Amino acid sequence: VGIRFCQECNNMLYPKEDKENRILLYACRNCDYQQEADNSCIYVNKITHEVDELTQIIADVSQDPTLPRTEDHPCQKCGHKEAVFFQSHSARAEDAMRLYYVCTAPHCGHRWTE
Amino acid sequence: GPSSQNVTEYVVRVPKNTTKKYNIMAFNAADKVNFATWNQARLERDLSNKPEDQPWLLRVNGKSGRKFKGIKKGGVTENTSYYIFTQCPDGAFEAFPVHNWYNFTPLARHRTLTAEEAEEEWERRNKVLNHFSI
Amino acid sequence: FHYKNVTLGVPRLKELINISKKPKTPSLTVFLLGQSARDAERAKDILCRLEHTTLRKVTANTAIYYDPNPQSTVVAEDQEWVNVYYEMPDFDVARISPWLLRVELDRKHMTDRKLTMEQIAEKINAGFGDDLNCIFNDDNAEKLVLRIRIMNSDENMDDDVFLRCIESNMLTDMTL
Amino acid sequence: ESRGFVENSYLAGLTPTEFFFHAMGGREGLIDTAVKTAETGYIQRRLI
Amino acid sequence: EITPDLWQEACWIVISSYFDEKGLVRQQLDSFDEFIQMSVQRIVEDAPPIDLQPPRYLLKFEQIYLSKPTHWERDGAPSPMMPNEARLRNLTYSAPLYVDITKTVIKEGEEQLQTQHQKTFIGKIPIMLRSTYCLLNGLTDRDLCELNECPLDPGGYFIINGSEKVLIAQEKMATNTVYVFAKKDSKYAYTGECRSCLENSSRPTSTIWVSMLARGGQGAKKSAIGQRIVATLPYIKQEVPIIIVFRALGFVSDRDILEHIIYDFEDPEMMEMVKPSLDEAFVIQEQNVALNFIGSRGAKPGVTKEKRIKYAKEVLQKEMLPHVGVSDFCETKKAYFLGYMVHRLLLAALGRRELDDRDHYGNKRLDLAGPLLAFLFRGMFKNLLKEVRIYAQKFIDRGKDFNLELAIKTRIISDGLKYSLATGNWGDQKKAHQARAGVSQVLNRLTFASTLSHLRRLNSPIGRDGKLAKPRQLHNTLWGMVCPAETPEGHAVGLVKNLALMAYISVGSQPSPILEFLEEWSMENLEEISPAAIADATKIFVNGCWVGIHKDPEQLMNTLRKLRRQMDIIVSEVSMIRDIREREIRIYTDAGRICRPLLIVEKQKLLLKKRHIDQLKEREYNNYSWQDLVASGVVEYIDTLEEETVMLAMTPDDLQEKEVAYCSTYTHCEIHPSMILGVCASIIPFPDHNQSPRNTYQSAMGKQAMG
Amino acid sequence: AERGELDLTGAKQNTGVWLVKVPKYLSQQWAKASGRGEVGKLRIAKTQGRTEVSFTLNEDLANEHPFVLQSVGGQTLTVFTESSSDKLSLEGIVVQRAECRPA
Ligand SMILES: [Zn+2]
Ligand SMILES: [Zn+2]
Repeated sequence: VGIRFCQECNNMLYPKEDKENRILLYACRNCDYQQEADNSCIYVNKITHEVDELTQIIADVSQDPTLPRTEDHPCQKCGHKEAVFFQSHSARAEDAMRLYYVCTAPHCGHRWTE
Repeated sequence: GPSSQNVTEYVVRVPKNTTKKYNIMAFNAADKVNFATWNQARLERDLSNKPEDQPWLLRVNGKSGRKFKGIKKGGVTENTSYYIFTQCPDGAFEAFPVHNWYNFTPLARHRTLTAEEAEEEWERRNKVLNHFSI
Repeated sequence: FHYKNVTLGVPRLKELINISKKPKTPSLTVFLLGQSARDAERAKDILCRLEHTTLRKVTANTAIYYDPNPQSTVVAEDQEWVNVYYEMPDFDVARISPWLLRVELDRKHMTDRKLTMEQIAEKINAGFGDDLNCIFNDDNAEKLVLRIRIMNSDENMDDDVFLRCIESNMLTDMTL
Repeated sequence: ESRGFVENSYLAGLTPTEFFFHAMGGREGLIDTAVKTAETGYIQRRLI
Repeated sequence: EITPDLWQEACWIVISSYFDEKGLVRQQLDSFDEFIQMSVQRIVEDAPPIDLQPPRYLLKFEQIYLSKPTHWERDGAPSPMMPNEARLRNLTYSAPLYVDITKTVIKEGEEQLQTQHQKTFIGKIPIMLRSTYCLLNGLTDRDLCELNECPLDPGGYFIINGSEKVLIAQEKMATNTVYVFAKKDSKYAYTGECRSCLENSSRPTSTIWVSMLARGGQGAKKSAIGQRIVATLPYIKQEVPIIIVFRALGFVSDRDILEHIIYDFEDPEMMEMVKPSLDEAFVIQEQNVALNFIGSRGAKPGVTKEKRIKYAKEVLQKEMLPHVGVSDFCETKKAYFLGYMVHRLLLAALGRRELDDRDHYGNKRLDLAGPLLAFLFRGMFKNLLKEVRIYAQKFIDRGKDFNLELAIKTRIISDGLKYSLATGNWGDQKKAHQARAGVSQVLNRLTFASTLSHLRRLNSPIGRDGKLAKPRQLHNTLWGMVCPAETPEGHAVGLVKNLALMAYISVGSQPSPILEFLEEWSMENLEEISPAAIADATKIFVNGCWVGIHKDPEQLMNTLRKLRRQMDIIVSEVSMIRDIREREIRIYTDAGRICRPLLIVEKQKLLLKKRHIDQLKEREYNNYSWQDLVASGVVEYIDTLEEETVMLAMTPDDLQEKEVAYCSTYTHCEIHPSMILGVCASIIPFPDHNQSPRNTYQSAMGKQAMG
Repeated sequence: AERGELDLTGAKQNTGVWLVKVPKYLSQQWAKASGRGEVGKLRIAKTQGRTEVSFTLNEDLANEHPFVLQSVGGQTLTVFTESSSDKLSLEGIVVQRAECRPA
């Protein structure tokens, strides 16, 4: 799923097929450095696009003076009783009125939806 | 250890003259070059530009060794001079001025290519894509 | 601005006064005859049959694997139903082509339109040619998977570029 | 409150964040009248 | 010490301090004093000498002087002209212009003979009334009446052939920033833009796109690889793939290219998108053949090879992103910025950041009299040097000698400015077809409030009949900086606009003293850093140029701010934005941004204690005024961009009380919400009781009332 | 023995050198180096959790500069020379980089 760079000329390693041992070989097209593939899959295309933005929001958003705050929902990892919540603010806005939270305690940065 | 509790004081001199100009030769760490493998080297100003401005050409190991091209940095003493500090047998420090900064990078010897040939290849490949469709 | 989308007022007047071949919002009011005109289920199914459904509206993801033999199955679960296929294997006449395509399906948009894998796999095989092979699961399972292989009768045209070309052609061109 | 519901009247007066919105709505109508007059002076004339 | 519910008389005592010092037409008077103290000295000083040739000669200009406006009588006796005679006798109010020229002859004739002619006459510049260079500067009412002048006249206009001309501020799209749009009609699925200009030194402004082709390209195998990122450089005919123009700067390897464009290699979704960009630039894999590829299609197709490799060298060096650096060195910066321009184009395709807005009023700049006359003075100083050569060569081939007092055609600058101002078309006399019209119209003197409402007027340069509504509708960002009710009807609805009462336009400054502070506050430069220490750092921009990174921004920010609050290193008109999410920091110092003062709020209380009021109602014999109020850190100018990272309260006694409250982190507070109206719309009693279109009619109707 | 021949001795000796950034005004003071070229003395104090280096001007040169140590990681640095006899030599590899800042 990732990418492979040549170890000699630092370029993009293409996948190739050899008719001897039935194993995927990654080859270069400037030099001919070789090696075998460990996962033996090339292409993947996610159309659902249901990526949870809990992996994209940053912990320093709790320094924003223009975001609402809450005393109801406390943090689990530290027990702080003050959070700051917001919406998806991104694409995939068909049914996007969820409410992600971020703890505001210094050096906690814990994030969670509900 | 001495890096923690180590203490000392040494004299610094800045000689108004030197027997040789001092330059910096910089390598990418990512290459992790084993200098021990350098049995010999040749070092000459690059010939594409056909002197003091010339980029360097480094040829490791005489006849059979690696090759790098060194390109001069834009500036070296535009705001602050760079000094080489060396330890002497008397413990005192000696400082040497950096004359220039050259950037050294690795070279790909294998392969040989043509412009007209490459363009011609591109059209045929482009054409093959449009042929035999549906 | 204040009232579907139908143009009124001045721009529809200047669409009728000339004969503009692309009106800005054309429509087509559809009446019904028999039992479909009274019950809601039949009318809904008729609407689903009429409205255009491309294949990418009922897909989840497409993932090109590398199985040189169908008995390897680097995919961690799919040895069961291709082992059901391995009880009687068919179409190994020329060779076995290693490059595979694999579509997951979303059952909300699938069961919304009363479709199944048998008429999709009927359409994407009878209609394209015989250049592919379309195997699929049983409807007992939760996930809907259909594996697609290229035809071996050409290998007896690099098939990675070719198989990605038919992967990005079958997602847009199928008209179910 | 945040998006334009003017809950006062013309006799109780308007708050600032509400007079600005009422100015936006009245502005759109003024633009429409100017554009409409230009359209009128042509379509009808061509038909005659 | 606090101010409880004495507020209604306290807010009107700081507003009085504002207008007693600034006035209502400081907009016009401050951009002129700038154009004539700095922007004119730099133009002649930063001009190439005219070395010319056997012997050869030197000429270079050093210093500029001016004298008070003067009129030459019929028999050649000068005398200072007062602004009144200029109106009666249909004169023109202008001042003569001098310069120092030095001339050295270089013939290596065992002696370098130099000589200079100081205070050489050049031409005459118009003078804006009541400036620092007028005859009415700093006079008292007993003397203003003695010259038959009105003590209430605001000033800020020119007198040209008897008439009274006024310059209209023109709008303009902001420069040196990246904007991402989406043209839904053409081949492109996304587009970026960056108009660059190297610090007021270039007649044109080079613009560069970074496109991306459409997905539904009806084809065979382009179907499989996907869209290819393209670029449309200036001064070339054909589109160019981006990997090619990357290699023309060095960086031939594809591990080094893909670290300027992607800043973290744990992201497979983005790397998949840049993969089909390498496949088409794979066969051309070295520097010199790349320069030939772009060098093959220019304004001149190269017949030989070395000229193309030469031609492609400077166009990629002096026309590509001139705002970053124009020197032939420091080409690692042009690579990072071109990488950031592409890294930002992908984020708009994965749907991780929203597209930019065209009419968002934080992306606009205003051209006052300063940045308008300076643009017109360049094209006429080059035109004056282009014709000292033509007179020197014709006169030195015969080898006689040289004389310069006869080379200078003085009618070039005098009649050049006076023409375009008097007639309006912003161009040249033989160029009455290529110029922008509508500038410099005649002052309106029907009633005294029709005069003030003319010296404060903007103008968006879009067409006057286009039916597109989005450049005409009222935008949310006009709060407090443009009057919402005042606009004319007809065909120019929403195209000309008047600015609010306290709105203040910036004049500009040099970014030198902030850069020298930033480097000593632990900011890593771009060169001496590894591209893997860039994922958790906040890129620091200054004036449009990427100038480093930082690893602890929140302490940098509230250190930059508390310096501006008390005005040590940074002047009060710079704006400093920080967006937490996109993880960067921007700083601006240029001219054209529009500001307005606000009240600074600490934890939940105002910073304006009663001690500031009981000593501000005494300005008459205390010498304590608006300036001593800014320099004490209780008010602050807030730009439009900076106004998106702020939380405002509309009134102290009512919004800053602890309760079950709306917010609790208020950062600023307004002075009085009645300063959001223009000049002609603030004479209406109870304007918050009328229907909205009614307030628009009167503001366009009190301009034609007799008085 | 050739013009384009580079001496590798320093490198092969693994010779180390130190790199220090110095302001021009100080460097202008240094062009007036006292005596043969002496400019002052360097003081180095290391503790269990803190290390301090500074330089003090020669009393003659005067008529404390703390050092900021900078990393040399990410890029290998070595020093190479050109004699007045145009002979070429590699003196060493850079083992330290630093910057002089006022106090
Ligand atoms: Zn390779
Ligand atoms: Zn927490």
